Order: sequence, then structure tokens, then C-alpha cells
Amino acid sequence: MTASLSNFIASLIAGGVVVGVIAIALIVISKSDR
Amino acid sequence: GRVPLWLVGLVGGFAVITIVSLFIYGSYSGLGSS
Amino acid sequence: IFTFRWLAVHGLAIPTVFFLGGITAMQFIQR
Amino acid sequence: RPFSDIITSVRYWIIHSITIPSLFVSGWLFISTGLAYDVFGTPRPNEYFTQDRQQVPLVNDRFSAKQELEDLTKG
Amino acid sequence: MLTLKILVYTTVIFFVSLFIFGFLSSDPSRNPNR
Amino acid sequence: GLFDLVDDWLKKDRFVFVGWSGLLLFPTAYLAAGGWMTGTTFVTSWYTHGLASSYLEGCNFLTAAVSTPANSVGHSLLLLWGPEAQGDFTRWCQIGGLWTFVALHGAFGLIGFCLRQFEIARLVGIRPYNAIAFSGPIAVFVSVFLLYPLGQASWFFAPSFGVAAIFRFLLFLQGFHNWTLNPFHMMGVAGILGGALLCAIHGATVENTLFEDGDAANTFRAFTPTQSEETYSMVTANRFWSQIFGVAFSNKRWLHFFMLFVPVTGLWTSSIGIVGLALNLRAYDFVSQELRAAEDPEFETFYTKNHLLDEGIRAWMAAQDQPHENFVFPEEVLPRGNAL
Amino acid sequence: TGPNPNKQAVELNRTSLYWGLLLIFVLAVLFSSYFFN
Amino acid sequence: VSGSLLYGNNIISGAVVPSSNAIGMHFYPIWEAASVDEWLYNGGPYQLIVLHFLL
Amino acid sequence: MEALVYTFLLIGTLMVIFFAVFFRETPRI
Amino acid sequence: ALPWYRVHTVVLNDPGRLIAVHLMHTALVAGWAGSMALYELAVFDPSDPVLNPMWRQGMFVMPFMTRLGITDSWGGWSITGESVSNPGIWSFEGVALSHIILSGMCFLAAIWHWVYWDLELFRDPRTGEPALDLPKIFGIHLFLSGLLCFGFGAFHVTGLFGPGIWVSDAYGITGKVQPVAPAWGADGFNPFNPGGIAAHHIAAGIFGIFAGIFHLTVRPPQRLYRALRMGNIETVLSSSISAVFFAAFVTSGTMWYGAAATPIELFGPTRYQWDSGYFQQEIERQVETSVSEGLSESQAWSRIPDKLAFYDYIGNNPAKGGLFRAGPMNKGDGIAEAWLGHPIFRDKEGRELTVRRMPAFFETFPVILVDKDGIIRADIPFRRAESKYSIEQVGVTVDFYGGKLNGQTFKDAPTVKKFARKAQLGEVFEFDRTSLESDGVFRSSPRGWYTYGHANFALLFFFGHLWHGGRTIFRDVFTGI
Amino acid sequence: GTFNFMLVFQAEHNILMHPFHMAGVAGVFGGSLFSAMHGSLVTSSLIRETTENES
Amino acid sequence: ALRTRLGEILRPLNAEYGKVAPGWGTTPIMGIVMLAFLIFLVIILQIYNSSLIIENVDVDWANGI
Amino acid sequence: EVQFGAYLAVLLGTFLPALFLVNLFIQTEARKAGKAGGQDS
Amino acid sequence: EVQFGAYLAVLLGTFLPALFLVNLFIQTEARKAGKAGGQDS
Amino acid sequence: GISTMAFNLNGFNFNQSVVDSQGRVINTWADILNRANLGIEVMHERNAHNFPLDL
Ligand code: CLA
Ligand SMILES: C=Cc1c(C)c2cc3nc(c4c5[nH]c(cc6nc(cc1[nH]2)C(C)=C6CC)c(C)c5C(=O)[C@@H]4C(=O)OC)[C@@H](CCC(=O)OC/C=C(\C)CCC[C@H](C)CCC[C@H](C)CCCC(C)C)[C@@H]3C
Ligand SMILES: CC1=C(/C=C/C(C)=C/C=C/C(C)=C/C=C/C=C(C)/C=C/C=C(C)/C=C/C2=C(C)CCCC2(C)C)C(C)(C)CCC1
Ligand SMILES: CC1=C(/C=C/C(C)=C/C=C/C(C)=C/C=C/C=C(C)/C=C/C=C(C)/C=C/C2=C(C)CCCC2(C)C)C(C)(C)CCC1
Ligand SMILES: [Fe+2]
Repeated sequence: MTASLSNFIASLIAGGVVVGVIAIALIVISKSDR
Repeated sequence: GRVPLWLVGLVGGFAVITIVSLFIYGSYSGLGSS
Repeated sequence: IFTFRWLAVHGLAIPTVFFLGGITAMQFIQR
Repeated sequence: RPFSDIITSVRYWIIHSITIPSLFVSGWLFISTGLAYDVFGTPRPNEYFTQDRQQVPLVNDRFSAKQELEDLTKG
Repeated sequence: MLTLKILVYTTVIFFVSLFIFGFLSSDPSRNPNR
Repeated sequence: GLFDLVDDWLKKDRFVFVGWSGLLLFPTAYLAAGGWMTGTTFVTSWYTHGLASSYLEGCNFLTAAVSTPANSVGHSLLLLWGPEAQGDFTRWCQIGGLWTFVALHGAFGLIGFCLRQFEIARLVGIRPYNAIAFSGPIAVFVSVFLLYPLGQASWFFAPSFGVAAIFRFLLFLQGFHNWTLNPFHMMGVAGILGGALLCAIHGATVENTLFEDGDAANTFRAFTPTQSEETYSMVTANRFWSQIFGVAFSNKRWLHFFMLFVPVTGLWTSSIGIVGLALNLRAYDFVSQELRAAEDPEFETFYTKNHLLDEGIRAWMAAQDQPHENFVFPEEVLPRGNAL
Repeated sequence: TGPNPNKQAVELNRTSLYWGLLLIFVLAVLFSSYFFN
Repeated sequence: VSGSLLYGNNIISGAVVPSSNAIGMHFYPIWEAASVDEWLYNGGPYQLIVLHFLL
Repeated sequence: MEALVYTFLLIGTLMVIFFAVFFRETPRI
Repeated sequence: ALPWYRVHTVVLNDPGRLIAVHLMHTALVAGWAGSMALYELAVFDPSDPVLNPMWRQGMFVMPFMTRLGITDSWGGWSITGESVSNPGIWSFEGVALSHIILSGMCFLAAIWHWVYWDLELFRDPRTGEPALDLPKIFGIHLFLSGLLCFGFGAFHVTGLFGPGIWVSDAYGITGKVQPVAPAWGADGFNPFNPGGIAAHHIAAGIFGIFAGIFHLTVRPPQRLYRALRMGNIETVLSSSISAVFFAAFVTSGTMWYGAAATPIELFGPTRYQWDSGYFQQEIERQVETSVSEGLSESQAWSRIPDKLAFYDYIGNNPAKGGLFRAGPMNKGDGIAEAWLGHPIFRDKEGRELTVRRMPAFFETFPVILVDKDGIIRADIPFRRAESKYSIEQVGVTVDFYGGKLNGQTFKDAPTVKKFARKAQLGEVFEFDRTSLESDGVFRSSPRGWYTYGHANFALLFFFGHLWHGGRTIFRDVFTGI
Repeated sequence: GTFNFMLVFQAEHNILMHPFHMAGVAGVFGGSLFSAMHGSLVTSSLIRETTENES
Repeated sequence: ALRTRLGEILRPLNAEYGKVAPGWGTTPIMGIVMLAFLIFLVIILQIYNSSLIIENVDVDWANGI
Repeated sequence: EVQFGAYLAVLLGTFLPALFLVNLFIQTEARKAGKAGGQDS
Repeated sequence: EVQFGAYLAVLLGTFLPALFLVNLFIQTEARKAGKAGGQDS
Repeated sequence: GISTMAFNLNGFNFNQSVVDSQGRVINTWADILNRANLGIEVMHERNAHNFPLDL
């Protein structure tokens, strides 16, 4: 568990949150706009 | 449709001509002019 | 009002005006 | 709504004469105050060379690039 | 080599006169519609 | 189902098609364009190339560029959180991470665009030839901006995103690899010039064989999109071109397939050549001529003159092109011809 | 064993023949010198 | 400078070398040379071919 | 000796071009 | 009816004849392998494995045989230098002959399967038409391949019931085939750690076996079945092309950059060995330690093996040849005879000038002599009119240490220039330019050739995948809008 | 000879930095682009009047 | 058509064709596995690239012998 | 001077594909003539 | 040692007549298939 | 472009256009182009020239 590994896993989480916010936005609209 | 199209077209043309002219004046007075 | 268009258009236009203002200031910034 | 109808609308220009010039002035002040030099690390016209080094400040190492640049960009 | 010049001067004036008098022979009349 | 109505909204008919491919097309392409825009405006190349490449430093549109990272860094990804930068946006920009940012994001946006073409073709129910045609530019980008630097010492020798930087790349490859002599480049230029030829000749032939479908001199208004009959005489054009050139098309499908085929295969051949160059497997010398010139100082062709030009450009360009090598060439060492 | 129902024929126009001959000859012209070196 | 196939050239290196610099812009047809060998030595065929091609 | 090969290839290409103009498939309507 | 480029599509719905055609392809591949091995054995020279290794002679197939454990030959010699008495069947010749026999048998089987095409096995009882259950065939084949991978990893690499794999030193001086214990740690993913290969194969076996069992049991979902068109063989073709060019890119990358699976002694040094002065640094370190223990400089330099000095030569750089410079490296410089010894350049003030080595990009590089602080001291002037750094104006001498010219020194002007130009590119060696009529031009490794061919093949197969996947997806419309 | 002419033209004249050469490169690249795109669009939308085992 | 002995043995393997499970089946597991594979691949790529430094793993030539 | 193996490469690569294409065209024309009744069988 | 022109003689004299004969046989079979109505045109 | 440059109206010359406060010159991408042009120029027609300028 070096600095590089921590940064790598944190980057994985950043990718996760980006995909998650895109999906949340899609779900909100798609539903409120059948 | 209040403002005629060619009036806003002329205003935009004047603005873009101004901006581009400011660029050549610069090629001449300041950084990059030698 | 905020259709996808409004979005994409504003996301392309706001930085454009910001950068144009910045680039004009530069033309004066003289060594 | 088609573009031309929006462009010729008066209520459009009443929301595009307090937003566009303000943004332009903000972009001007971004570098008029000199913030852009610090944000991006680009050198000012008087920071290319210093009293100590009179040559190009190249990076030679990879995993110590941070410290090398910090030193080069001392003065 | 004067003979070679004579022969080429002929060929050239030959074909050039062919061109000049071919386009003088009522060319605009030569056409799909009449 | 939640997936179904999301898919329905993505394929909604609007001004611009979003589709599933949009999810990675729009952010990646937007980020690549923005990275190029900020790169040619604020960030510099002082610490990687010893140059000034930005509007802030006084470069115009023709000289500003997003330069490749420093050669000291190898083929690293230059991630903002990577060991080379460790956050700290300023040093990331200074060491040249913006080039990798732009390149990777643009490559993924390119993939997204090809997927978008596939999806549009599937939705409209037509054949996907457009994606196959677009495969050419994808191959060129991959071979030149990714494979070539990967085969070389580092990212430093990849082309930089700028107008003058691309010219430097052209001259560098000519000087160091004799790229003009490579047969794959010859195929590429043949394909590109033939594509331009085909475009111009087809446009002229169609526009000059129009039918009498109106009464005004302006022939543009004698056409309607929902038309069944043909607007130009295929027979007359075929006869004209067979009488002038000797061979002419007689099949519109074959004509347009040929128009598709020429530039794409030109680009593919050029990409194969570039992949070859990435490993220094270049078509540089003709051994027989090099010998026969070595054993006799009276033999000369344009080929040997090109070799002399390459040596001159290489020797005079290396010192400033590769500042990390610390090349120092005294005046008596540089090759120069006579008084000039 | 039996007559396969999947056997079709093969065709080639004269224009296709000319294109192929031209391609082969031009490729030979292009690469002959490089092969000779 | 050699540019012919029979003089140790290939398709790529071979060429029709343009006329001599001593001639410059002067017209150099065959009949102005004293011999055909001299005409070939000063690159007359280039002028012939190029003028005919343009016409 | 390769001059013979080059000449043969060029003349063969020219002959192929010749056959594609005067011995073409006649297109009929 | 069928255009020339569409001619092989008759075998699309004849499960039987497909097998026949795939068998024909397999026979051709095996026959090529055997014949190439025989040709290489015919033209091989197992005389000096030190200065004339396999990679120096243009051998392309021999390294792949020697990597997995084939070292002996029926001729009595061994690739590791020693001599073999009564090698078994598994020598180079035995492997080539086995491949040729496999090719012949596959040819016969292909003929049989083409003639007897109408087998009841390739029929659907429910419908009565030819059909293949692709999601089940995939499970069968994947289970088989996982079993094979596990067996190869556990038995033929760990040496439990196998010869092992080729394992070499960090500098390619002493390397030989030996069993490798697996490395079940973070270091297992170190590309240069040979235990990673055994660990990977065992784990990926035990993984693909379970995957195959899953695919044998569980049926596909309907959504995926409709989306991927899992009833059309062409989607299998496109996905397989995808995997194949992925693998080709990976292999080309690992060979170009080097790994435990591409040892130096088999394929030659990599491009990046020369850039960073790998072998030069090792040689300097060894000389420094030999001086530190206490010894004369001549005998300190004479203890450097010839192999190590031969690695530090630019003629062995894979990124140095040309595309159309055919033949092996020996055709480029000649067969290496012996090391000439390390030259030392000194000037009047007794400094230690070093010749700047040419980089890989350049094909012509000027001769420049610099001191310990990187300052020009001497050179060979291009225009000797106002030169102030000529080799004659600044007296420079050479003193060879540890080689054929060990203990010799030269003070003359032309000979110093000759040796400077020679030493501008790596170490100095003696070559035989008459055995093969070696011209004056460099050539490339099997490393470079493999990388080039496989990168181009991968680039083309990306396009192949694109076209075939597009054709699978648009099957119904692929005849006209 | 063509390559030599181009290189010497670059050295003595700076053709690349001339806006007309830029316009020509733009024209040629655009010609190839439009040719490929027009061909793809026309061939993709072709009325179904043939089988699959026929051009 | 031509039932062979082998064919008799291998018949059950090809017996079922076109059978399918309705309603997304086990797709989410495929998604999980694909994502974990992507994580593994980026881990390997960044280790090999020396962009991810881990103790006891030096990407350099080593002395196996 | 030049490599004496190119000769074979150039000549075979010119002749074999050319004869293959000529074969394809000849067999296409022969099948076309056979389909239509006439003096040719 | 041996003449380097034989290679061309031997290889061309082997391949060209062989391809000529293969061409004759293929066109004969194609005409025969065309004459008889069937899946082949 | 070619016709205009035949009469020596060359492309843009942005050589040493960027200067720091002191006066030292900062190279741009155009200066490397000038470097390559110099390399080609001092080598073309090596024996033809006798005087410093190429007029
Ligand atoms: C879909 C759009 C998209 C795509 C494809 C990319 C792609 C990329 N970006 Mg990126 N980016 C995007 C949107 C996108 N970006 C947006 C919107 C922003 C603005 C915030 C950025 C800002 C940005 C920056 C600032 C940088 C990048 C960089 C990169 C590159 C490297 C990324 C990387 O290694 O992380 C890969 C990340 C993942 C694969 C995560 C995926 C999600 C995982 C799989 C979820 C599950 C993980 C789970 C939680 C872990 C479990 C525990 C684990 C132990 C198993 C790559 C080409 C870097 C770069 O190019 O530097 C040169 C860089 O520095 N991006
Ligand atoms: C330099 C030449 C060149 C350019 C600039 C170009 C540009 C374009 N071609 C497109 C399409 C096409 N081009 C085609 C064939 C060809 N295109 C060719 C040559 C070019 N094509 C050639 C030679 C061919 C023949 C095969 C086809 C068949 C198509 C299309 O169907 C498509 C279209 O619809 O056109 C209207 C458009 C879609 C772009 C895109 O992916 O947007 C998405 C944005 C992305 C992917 C981000 C770009 C990221 C890039 C790679 C890196 C960043 C670069 C900076 C932003 C700019 C750097 C500038 C400096 C280098 C000076 C775009 C306008
Ligand atoms: C990178 C990055 C990022 C991003 C960013 C962005 C996204 C940006 C954008 C930006 C932009 C987006 C910008 C833009 C700009 C623009 C401009 C600057 C323009 C200009 C223009 C002009 C100049 C014009 C001209 C012309 C022409 C062209 C033609 C006609 C004429 C005229 C003159 C008009 C982030 C944050 C993530 C972070 C990380 C890094
Ligand atoms: C029947 C039989 C038999 C026999 C067999 C044999 C004898 C075999 C052989 C085989 C062989 C002997 C084979 C061969 C093969 C080869 C191949 C298959 C090749 C190929 C190649 C290629 C294809 C290439 C191509 C190319 C070129 C040309 C150029 C460059 C590029 C490339 C590389 C691509 C036996 C007795 C056993 C048993 C019984 C039965
Ligand atoms: Fe059209």
C-alpha cells in the first residue's frame, strides 16, 4: 500500500462516481419524460 | 422577430472584424512582434 | 429552457467568450 | 425553437447584455491580474532565465520531476 | 541539321494551319441543335 | 424495465442524436477539444522542449501547440495522480501531461464516433459503410500518434498538436527516415490524390450533364428531394468520358464504391508504413547504388542528392530538436557545402 | 456423401480482370526496385 | 548526373534530368546543337518533352 | 540486367492499358 | 454468381465442410512450421555460440523451440554449447518431422471431412436442418483449453513432469533450460520474473476450467442472445478476430520491450538496452570492482567476457536495420571473430576523452571526443580550414586494454582517427566480410522482424473485426436497403 | 527528382508556411474526405434489387 | 444422414440448440466479472508501465539463473 | 550489386496472380457460353 | 558454382505450363457445368 | 502559391519573434523549421555556389 496504490484506487473511485452521476442524471430524466 | 436578421448579422460582423483586427495589430505591438 | 441544446450550446460558448477576453488582453500585455 | 427566432428575440438580448460582457471582462481580468501565470505555471517574460542559470531549464529525471521543477522554478 | 529544322517547321505549320482553318470553317454552326 | 425507458430516451429524436455511444463520445471529445484549447493558450513548453508554444507567450495560431512531454519521462501515462506529478496541476502541465490527456481522450472520442456511426446506421436501417470508411482516419491516428512514439524512445518523438509542430514532424521524418522513399507513403499519396481527383471529376461530370428540368439559368432550383427520376444523363456522361479518356463508368453503385474505396485504402497503406517506421525498419538506402557510388566518385543520381540533403538536415537540426541529448557540434564538424 | 446443396459458381468481369492485371503489374513496378535493393 | 535505366538506375531513382544551368532560359531545340550527343549532354530532351507536354 | 526486368514491367503495364481501351466490354442500354 | 472476394462463403452453413477447411488451414500451418525448421537446421552454424548466436544468424523458429526446452540436436551439438550423446526424439529434427507428419495427417482428415460432409451429427432434430449450438460448443472448447493451460503450467513449466523453460541471467551470459517454481505474490506480475509464467498458467487454468463448466451448464439469457446474435457464426468470427488482434498487440509489445518470455540470448538485445547503456554500465561496474580488489588495468579489462562486450555493440541493436535489407545480421557485418579490446583515449594533459556514441536515430554521426565533464576536446573536422579541435592539433593517444590488442598503444595521427571512428559505435570487433559477402550496412534482429510483422497483422485484424462485426449486426439489411 | 525538387523548394522558399500551400492541403484533404463520405452515403442507401450471392 | 458411431456419442452435446433463459438471465454477473477484469488489466498495465509502483516488484531484468 | 532472389520474387508475383485472374475470367466466359445454347457445348 | 539464370528457367518452365493446363481443365469443367442446368449458371 | 513564390514571395518568417524582457530569444516551433531549412540549404547543390548569398 504505497502512495501509487492509494492514488490508483482513488482514481478508480473517481471513475465510479463519474459513471454514477451520469447514470443518476439519465435515470432522473428518462423517467420524468416518458 | 422584432430585430431584423441582417441588423444582428451586421453587428456580429462588426464585432468579429474588430476582434480579428485587434489580433493583427498585436502581431505587430507586443509579444511575438520582435 | 435548459434543453440538451441549451446545455451543449452554453458549454461550448461560455469558455469561448472567456478565452476570447483572455486572448484580447494578451494582445496588449507587452513585454 | 429555431435559432433565428431566438436571436431576434428582445427578451434574449435582455439576458445577453448582462451575461456576455461580464464574462468577457472576467476573462480579461483572469490574466490582467496575472493569475493565469500562477495557475498554469507558464513563465512571465522576466522569468525565463535567472541570475543563477542562463540556459534552458530541462527536466532530466522522471520520478523526481516535482523537486527538479521546484528547484528550477526557484527564483 | 538544317533539314531537320525544315521538316519540323513544316509539320508545325501544317498542323497549326489545320487547326486555324478548322476553327474558321463555321464551327459554331456545327452543333446538336442545327 | 429501467434499462428500456433509458434506452428509449437516449434514442429520442431531437436536434442532435445522443445514443448509447454519446455517453463516451461527448465527454471525451469535449475534454480533448478543451485540452487543446487551453494548451495552445496558457501552458508552455519551456521545461520539456525549451520552446514557447502558447498565445500567452506571444505565439500566433501557426506556432502555438500542445507539445509532447519531456523525453526524461518515458512512455508513462502522465496521469494527474501518477508518481510523476502527484496531483499539483501546475507541475502536471509543466512536465507535459496535457499532451497525453488530449491524446488519450481524443482516441476514446474517436472510438465513440465510430460507435455513433454504427448506431446511427442501425437506427436508420442502412448499411454501415460509413463506419468502414471512417476506419481510415482511426488507423492513421493510432499508427502516428500512438504506435510510432511507442516504438520510439518516448512520447517526446510523437507529433505535437499544433500547426508548425506538424511541419516539424514532417521534416523530422523526412530527414531521419527518408519517409518520402517509403513505398507505403507512395501508396498513401496516390490514394489521397486519387480521392481528390475522383471528387472533383464526379462533381463536374454530374453538374455538367444535368437535365432540362426548369426554365431559369439557376439550375439549383430545378431539383426536389422527393424525386424518383434521375437528374443527369448517365448515358451521355458515359459516352463523353469514353470518347475523351477511353474508359468510363457505367454503374453508379460501382462508381460510388470506388469513390469510397480509394482514400481509405490509401490511408491504410500509409498507416502500415508508419507502423514500419516505428521500429526504424525504414526504406532508407539502395545498397547497390550506395556501393557503386562508394567505389566510384563519378556516379551521381538524384537519389544520392536526397541522401546528402538528409544528412545536412539531420546534422543541423539535431542540436535544437533534441535538447535533452546536450548535443554540441562545433562549426568545423557541421556538414556544409561550398561558400553558401 | 452426396451432392452438396451449397455449391455456387464464380464470376469475374473483363473490367475486373483489367483492374486486377493493372493492380498486379503496378505493384510489381512499385516494389521491384526495393526488392532488388 | 545519370538518370537513365541503362546507367545503373531503377524506376524510382531514374528520371529525365532537366537542362543545364549554363543554358538557363534559352531555347535549345535539336537543330541548335552541333551534334545530337552534345544536345543530350546539355539536357535538351527535358525541354522538348516539357514544352510538348504543356501544349 | 535488371534494366531488362524494369523495361519488361513497364511495357507490360502499357500493353494492359492498351487492351483495356480498345478491347473493353461494350456497355449497352 | 459469387464474386471472387465472396468465394469462401459457400462453407458458411455446412458445418462439415467448415471443419474440412479449418483442417486444411491447420495442415498448411503445421507443414510450414516443419519445413521452416528443416531449412533453418540446414543453414544453421552451431560452431561458436558466443559470438555467433542463433539471433545473429537470422533464425526465426529456432528461438521458439529453444525457449520451451529443445536444446539438443541429432548432429551431436547442443545450443548451450555442450555436446549431447544420443539425444531422444525431441530434438530440432524430431520436432520438425513431427510437425510435418501432423500436417500430412491433418491433410488426409481434411479430405475425409470434405468428402463425407452430410453427417447426422451436424443436424437439429427439432427442425431437421444443419445447426451448431454455439454457446455449448464454446463451453466444451473453453473447458478443454483451460485443462490444457493448467496442464502446461503445472507440469511442463514447473518441471514436475516437464523439461521447464529457458531461464537466463540479468545480462544474458549464463542461461539454460530449467524448471521454474511459481511465484504466488505481487512479484508474480513482474514481467521479467519467470515464475510469473507458471503462476499465471496454473491460475488461469483453474479459472478457465470453472468458466467452461459454467458455460457447459448455464444457458444464455434471452436479451444477450438477441443482442449478440448468438445464432450466427459470424459473430463468433468477429469476436474471435477481436481477441486475436488483442493478443497480437500484447505479444508484439512484450517482445519489443522485452520480458521473461523473450530472453536476450534467444532473440537478441532490445532497443532500450543501448539507449540507457545497460551493458556499458555493467562493464564499467565490473572493471571498477576488479580495480578495487587490486589488479592492473589491463588484466582488469581482460576479465570481461567477450559475450558481454559483444552485447555492447550497435550492430546488435534491433532498431538499426532497414525494411528491405534482407537476410541475417551476418550478411550485414560478417561473422564476428574476436574482441579487439577496450580503447582508452588520452590527450597531452593525460585526461580521459570518451567518444560520443551515436544514437539509434542517426545513420551518420560525427566523431566527437569529450572529457569527463562533457566538454568538446577533439573531433574529426568536416572542413579542416579553421578547425581548432582537430585530432592533430590536440595530440590524442589510444591504449587498448584487455583484448586482441591488449597492452598496445598508438601515437600516430591516422591510426588514432581510425580507431576513434571504429569506437564511435560500441565496442570494436573483428569480422569476416568474405564468408557471406557482407556489404557495409546493418540489419535487424528477429526481435524487430517479429514485432513489425505482428503489429501490422494486428492493425489489419482490427479492421477485419470492424467489418465482420458490422456484417453480423446488419445481416438482414446486408443485401439492400 | 520530384522529392529533391520539393525539398529544395522548402529550403529556399518555405512552402509549408505559405497560406496557399495550406489552402491546397486543405483542399486535397477535404476532397478525399468528401469523396469517401459521398461514396459511403450513396452505397449504404442502395435499393434492394439483388440477392446475396451476387454483386 | 450417415449416423456414425462417433456421432452417436457426440449427439447429446449438439442435441439442444436455440435454448435460452428468459429475462436478463445472469447478465449482472457478466457485468461484475467484466469490471473486475478491467480493474485487473489496468493494474497490470500500470505496473508494467512503472506508473504504479509496488514494493518488491521492480520492472527490470533479473537473475533467474 | 542487386539481390539475386528478387528476380524470382518479382517474376513469380507478377505471373502467378496474373494467370490466376486470367483463369477466373476464362472460366467465367466458358460457363457463360455453355449456359447459352449454341455451337459451343 | 551453379548458373543463377537456371532458377528462372526451371521455375517458369514448371509453373507457366502447369497453370496453362490447369486453366484448360477448369474452363472445360466450367463449360460442362454451364451446359447442364443447375445451381451453377 | 507556386507561381507567386517563383518570384520570391516566400511564406511567413516567424524567426526570433518571441523575446524575453532582457532581449534573449526564445525559440518557437518555427525556429526548428528554420533550422531544418538551414540544414537542407547549406547542402543542396554543394559545388554550384561561390558566394555567400543564394540570389
Ligand atoms: C466516459 C468518459 C471518460 C472516459 C472514457 C475517460 C477516460 C480517461 N480519463 Mg477522464 N475524465 C472524464 C471522463 C472520461 N475519462 C471527465 C468527465 C472528467 C472531468 C472530471 C475527466 C477528467 C480526467 C483527468 C483529470 C484525467 C483523466 C484521465 C483519463 C485517462 C485515464 C483514466 C484512468 O486511468 O482511470 C481509469 C478509471 C477507471 C477504469 C474506473 C472505472 C470505474 C470502476 C471500474 C468502478 C469500479 C471500481 C471499484 C470501486 C473498485 C473496487 C475495489 C478494487 C480493489 C477492485 C482515460 C483515457 C487521466 C489522463 O488521461 O491523464 C493523462 C487524467 O489525468 N480524466
Ligand atoms: C487532417 C485531415 C482531416 C480532418 C481534420 C478531418 C476531420 C473530420 N472528419 C470527420 C469525419 C470523416 N472523415 C472521413 C474520411 C476522411 N477524413 C480525412 C481527413 C480528415 N478528416 C481523410 C483523408 C479521409 C478519407 C478516408 C469520414 C468518412 C468521416 C466521417 O464520417 C466524419 C464526419 O461525419 O464528418 C462530418 C469529422 C468528425 C470528427 C470527429 O471525430 O469528431 C468527434 C471529435 C473527436 C473524436 C475529437 C478529436 C480528437 C483529436 C483526434 C485530437 C484533438 C485534436 C485537436 C482538437 C485539434 C488539433 C489541431 C492541430 C493538430 C492543428 C471531422 C470534421
Ligand atoms: C483540459 C482540462 C479540463 C477541461 C477544460 C475545458 C473543457 C476547457 C474548454 C475550453 C474551451 C472549449 C475553449 C474554447 C475556446 C475557443 C476559442 C478560443 C475560439 C476562438 C475562435 C476564433 C479565433 C475563430 C476564428 C475564426 C475562424 C476559425 C474562421 C472564421 C473566421 C474567424 C476569425 C471568426 C478540465 C477542466 C477537465 C481539467 C483538466 C484539464
Ligand atoms: C500427405 C502425407 C504426408 C506428406 C506430407 C507433406 C510432405 C507435407 C509437406 C508440407 C509442406 C511442405 C507445407 C508447406 C507449407 C508452406 C506454407 C503454407 C507457406 C506459406 C507461406 C505464405 C503464405 C507466405 C506469405 C507471405 C509472402 C509470400 C511474402 C511476405 C508476406 C507473407 C509472409 C504473408 C506424410 C508422408 C507426412 C504422411 C502421409 C500423408
Ligand atoms: Fe453522386
